[PDB]
Amino acid sequence: FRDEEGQDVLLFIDNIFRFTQAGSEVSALLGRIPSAVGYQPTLATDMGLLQERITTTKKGSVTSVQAVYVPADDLTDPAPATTFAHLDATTVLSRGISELGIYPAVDPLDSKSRLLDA
Amino acid sequence: STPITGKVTAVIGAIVDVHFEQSELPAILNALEIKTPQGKLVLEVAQHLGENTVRTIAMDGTEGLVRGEKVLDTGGPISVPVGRETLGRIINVIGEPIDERGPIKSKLRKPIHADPPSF
Amino acid sequence: STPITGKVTAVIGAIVDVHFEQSELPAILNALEIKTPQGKLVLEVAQHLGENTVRTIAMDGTEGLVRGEKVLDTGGPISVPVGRETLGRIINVIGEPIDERGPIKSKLRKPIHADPPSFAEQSTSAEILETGIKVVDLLAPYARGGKIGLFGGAGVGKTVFIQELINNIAKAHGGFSVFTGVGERTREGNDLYREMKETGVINLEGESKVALVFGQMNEPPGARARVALTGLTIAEYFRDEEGQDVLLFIDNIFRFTQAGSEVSALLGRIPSAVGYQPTLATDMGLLQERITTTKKGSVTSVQAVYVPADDLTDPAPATTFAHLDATTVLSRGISELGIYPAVDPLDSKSRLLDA
Amino acid sequence: WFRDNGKHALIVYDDLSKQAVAYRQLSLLLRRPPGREAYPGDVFYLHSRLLERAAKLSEKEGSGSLTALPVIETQGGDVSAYIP
Amino acid sequence: QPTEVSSILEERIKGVSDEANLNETGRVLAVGDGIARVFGLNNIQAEELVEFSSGVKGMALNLEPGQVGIVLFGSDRLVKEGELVKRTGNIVDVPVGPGLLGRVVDALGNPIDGKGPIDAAGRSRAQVKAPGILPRRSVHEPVQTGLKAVDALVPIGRGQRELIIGD
Amino acid sequence: KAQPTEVSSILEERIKGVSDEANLNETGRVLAVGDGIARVFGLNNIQAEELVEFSSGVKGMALNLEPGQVGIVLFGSDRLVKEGELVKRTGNIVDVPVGPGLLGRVVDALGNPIDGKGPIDAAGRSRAQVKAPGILPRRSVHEPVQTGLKAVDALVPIGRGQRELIIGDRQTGKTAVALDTILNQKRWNNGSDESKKLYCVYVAVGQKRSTVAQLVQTLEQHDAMKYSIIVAATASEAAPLQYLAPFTAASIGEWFRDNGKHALIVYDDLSKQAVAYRQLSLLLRRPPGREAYPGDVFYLHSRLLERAAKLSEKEGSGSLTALPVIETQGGDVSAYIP
Amino acid sequence: PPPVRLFGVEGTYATALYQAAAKNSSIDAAFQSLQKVESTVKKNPKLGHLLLNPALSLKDRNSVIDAIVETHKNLDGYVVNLLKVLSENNRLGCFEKIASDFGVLNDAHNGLLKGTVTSAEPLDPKSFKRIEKALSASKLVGQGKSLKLENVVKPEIKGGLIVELG
Ligand SMILES: [Mg+2]
Repeated sequence: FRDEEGQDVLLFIDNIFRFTQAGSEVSALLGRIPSAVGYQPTLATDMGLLQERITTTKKGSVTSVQAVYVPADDLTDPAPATTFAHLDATTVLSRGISELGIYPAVDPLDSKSRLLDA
Repeated sequence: STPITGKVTAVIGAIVDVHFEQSELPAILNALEIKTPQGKLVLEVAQHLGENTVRTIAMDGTEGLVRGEKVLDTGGPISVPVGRETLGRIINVIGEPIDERGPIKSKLRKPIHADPPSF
Repeated sequence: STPITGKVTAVIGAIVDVHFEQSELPAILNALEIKTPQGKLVLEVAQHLGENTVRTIAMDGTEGLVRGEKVLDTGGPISVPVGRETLGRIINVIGEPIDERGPIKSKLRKPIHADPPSFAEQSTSAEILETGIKVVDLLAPYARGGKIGLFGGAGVGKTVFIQELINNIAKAHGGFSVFTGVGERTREGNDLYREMKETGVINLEGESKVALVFGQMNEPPGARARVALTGLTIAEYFRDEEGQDVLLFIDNIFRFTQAGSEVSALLGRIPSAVGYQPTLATDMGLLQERITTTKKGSVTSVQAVYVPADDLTDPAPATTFAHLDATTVLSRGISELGIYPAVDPLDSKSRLLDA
Repeated sequence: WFRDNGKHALIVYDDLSKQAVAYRQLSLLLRRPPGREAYPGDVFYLHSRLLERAAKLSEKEGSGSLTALPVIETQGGDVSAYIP
Repeated sequence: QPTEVSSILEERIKGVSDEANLNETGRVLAVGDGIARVFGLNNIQAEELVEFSSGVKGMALNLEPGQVGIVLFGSDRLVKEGELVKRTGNIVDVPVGPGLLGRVVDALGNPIDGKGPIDAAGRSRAQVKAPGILPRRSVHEPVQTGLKAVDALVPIGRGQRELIIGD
Repeated sequence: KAQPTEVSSILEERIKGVSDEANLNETGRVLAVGDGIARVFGLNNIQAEELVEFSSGVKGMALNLEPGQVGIVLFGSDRLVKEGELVKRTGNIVDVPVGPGLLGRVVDALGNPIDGKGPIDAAGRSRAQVKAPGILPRRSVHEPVQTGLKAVDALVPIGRGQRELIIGDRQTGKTAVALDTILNQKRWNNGSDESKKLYCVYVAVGQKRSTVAQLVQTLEQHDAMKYSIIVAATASEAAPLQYLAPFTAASIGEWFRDNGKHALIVYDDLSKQAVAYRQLSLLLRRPPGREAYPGDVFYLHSRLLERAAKLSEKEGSGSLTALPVIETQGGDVSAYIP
Repeated sequence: PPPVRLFGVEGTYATALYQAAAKNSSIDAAFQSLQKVESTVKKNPKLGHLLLNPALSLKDRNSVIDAIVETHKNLDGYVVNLLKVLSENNRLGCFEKIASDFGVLNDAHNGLLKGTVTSAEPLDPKSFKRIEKALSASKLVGQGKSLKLENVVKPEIKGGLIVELG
């Protein structure tokens, strides 16, 4: 849609983390030594290979929104932690603020974007 | 009858590997005996390793076990004396009394491996 | 005689596998010689892999190595030049002087792997080492032959404290000290060498009171794990020949621990801890048992100790603390404000502080 | 090249934790023995080799300098992790 | 049990047992996840660049006696089992010089900005030994970062290796 | 027909004793010296836990038995053993010289003297791994052992045959209390009453040759180097030595226990022996287990301690008092080994 | 395209030898030479299977592999290459031999000792495995009948067990 049609695209991927989860899933049986937190060794590699193809080129723009599931509400998990660097605008939804009744659940602190410039 | 003689091939800590001939393989959890100088050593068949080799668990210390030692198959799992005779007696894993009050005159020796009574 | 030769079969990073002929298989911890265009790389023998192939740990970088390259056996462990000729010289893990000041014309060259003095040779009674520093030998007296832990850092005068210890031990006693920098940064090491040149600790044209046998960080794992042994063997020769109260410095004992972890936990073995080697207590004992008091002399270790995550219960600081005799804490702020020698009078404890 | 030619040069390695992750990927895919957080045994050796090349040379070598600015991304402020 | 299983793990799987001559060239046995295990290359050096039949580059880390492990610089799709592999003859190197100023390059010095070829004064190996203790000077010149806090309380000097640690 | 005979004759040559003399039945050949455990081929007649000789003065114990090879753990530095070296069995289970001749003597983990005071007069050779006495031979502890500490004698009293733990963090006594106990045993050890005399033994796993040297000197100063035996497993000595030393001293004390005498044994820093066995285990490629320790570390400590008990009057009324020492982290009793 | 799969794991050598033979010729000649090798091995037991131990240097393995080379070069075809590559690899050489005979048996003879309930050994030498197994079973039940140790019919005990248990 972006390149051939030359149209603006909104690629909505809901919980992109399932891709890395499936990669780590098949890696164990693929004769691959598991990485930290029992992930695939190549997690950054294939995940970046996926993420970079989502980008705005000179032929079109892709306004992609990707949800990321953090295991155990742990923001230091390798998959989301490495996914952070592949993302322009970041919206972190923590369980703590949701527990206070704020249904959007977006933790205002780590929810940061590059556009936040004067 | 015809004794089932096995040869020790591996002694891994408390686990002993026994090799048999064709069609003399003891089943899983069968009791196997070796005539050690200190008495008798009981082996419970934990796994079948193939090629007529069984992986067994030792009921007593494995010191003094030489590879190739004769292994006798009891024909079934470990049998412990049962009944009111065993009352007041001290018994180890094997089933022999360790209370030094003579052998237990039990009429039956039920196997230690039994299925649950289901529903 | 005919030199024992071998061929390189595998090069897994810093791990090099060498195949020899029958009856020509070297014992482990031996030094294997290969001629490289860049320089003189040697390999220390690790566990035998069978089929007449030995796994080895590279003492230097492995770039350029070709499978089947000729490997020469030295017939024994790594041998470092030892004696007064090494004083004032900078020695790497392999014994080569990297100070480009010329070959070390030492009449003896002892292996870095030596069995520590037997129980009979051990000193029956613990003795105090007179370091000539008032704050040191009153609250945390230094154990003669003990393994003193220096808990300082940067900006607390650790380097000047080490130099003063060298000068005092060489003045009060023979005290031909030796500085062993495990995993030196090649900038702190250069700075330290420059300061000892400025002071009387190192005097190139005349006599020097210390030997800077240290290993840079850019060396492979095992090199940092054996520079300690090289300096240890130098101190051992000084103790067992001149009968001196030798003083040995380890720049960072935890760096030795982590180097031993990288060579002997992640290059063929299985970790048994937070990530250090399963043999952590074992190689710690090999290193620091050769530091003791014998009938002739005594080598005293002043090893700077770094505590990961400030965790005193950490198994590597637990092993190091399992034998430290006296500890010196060059505290940041509370002591250096005012008092120049620092040495926190309260946290500096000693096991010999008894009647 | 700048350092050995008498020129003073700054270098920002930036993320080396991601470089460490890539090296870990290579090591596990090469059946090398893993370690802390599955990292390779010589990843500290790797970082040491990388960082030691940046230094200030003496006047005899042209007085050039190479200033390194490595960047490590900590996970939740955990500076006690292996690569950090 | 007089005889136990002869083979447990085998690295050499070829059965012709003749005409090997794989000194400067090799053949892929297993390729996957960016790793191409290649039989042969008896004269390959450690982390030396190697060429595949598909044209993708690779540099060999693991040097097992039977096979040599090459990590692929590109997609593993182009590499297939049995593909011919030939040595480059040199360690990984990069074009270096003043022409790289104002240019964006990849991990091998290839210009990725599309501004033209890189003017190379020379080529230096990526893996080169760091300067020794003696060819160094104490850090004295300042690296003025322009940050008040950084330049005031944690100064950076020429030749230093200051770490920008943080979340 | 003659060509096969000549082939056989020349085949028996160039191979040495692998299939020509002794057939590697009593002898053998090293396959590969592992991380700390040498994979040894041959030794067809070897048994489990059998002491072996590596022809270089290094002892070995058979923990790994396979139908093709036998894995031997190295009692010492693995440098002295090479691949393909000649290895022969000692013909017996791992044994320890025991008797009253070890009184006033310090030995290694295998009973070899280390003080250089001549050979040891041993009444017998007790196996390192001896099954603990059963229910009947044991008797409820009733005789007292006086340590000399008011806080330990009056409160938390220890009796002969009791296994009493000493827990400390780094330097909070631990071996100190054992020393006051050892010196207090001198009050009755000088007497002629065998029942009240306590022939103590000491274990020094993970400790320094210097610390044990000072310990022996202090014992000699207080005239305690006459009824006390010290087994030294220095941190320099290999992990198998640190593993064996507690069992060595257990056999030493069990000699007194079986012969009607009363003995006390101090397993000093059993945590160091635990880490030594941990090192040995993951050198055997054993599972890391629970909190880095092998799953049988509890079995190790339990079979080690159970040998210390108060025997009944039928078995000579002997006793073996155990004083194990655990070095903890931050005064923690909730760690695995404690 | 070998007739039967050994699935590797110590069986790759037999498949490699069979492929090398099927490339040009000597499906049989190499095989009777290999059978002669095995016969010579069993002829001297202490000298024919003790020598196949892993604890043996490459030079002495080579000396042994020349030792089996005897009796007017009965070693023919690619068998010599198999011994040469086994000298530098896994040494002992019996199961891959059995795998070789089993592979050639499937290639040219196609026999198997089935019978389900019958505990017999009706080996059949024929590639068309449709009806000749019945003839083999009839011959086996006719003549021979040496042991016939059926070890209790399984259908009877199975049916009884499901009947009592419901
Ligand atoms: Mg103590």
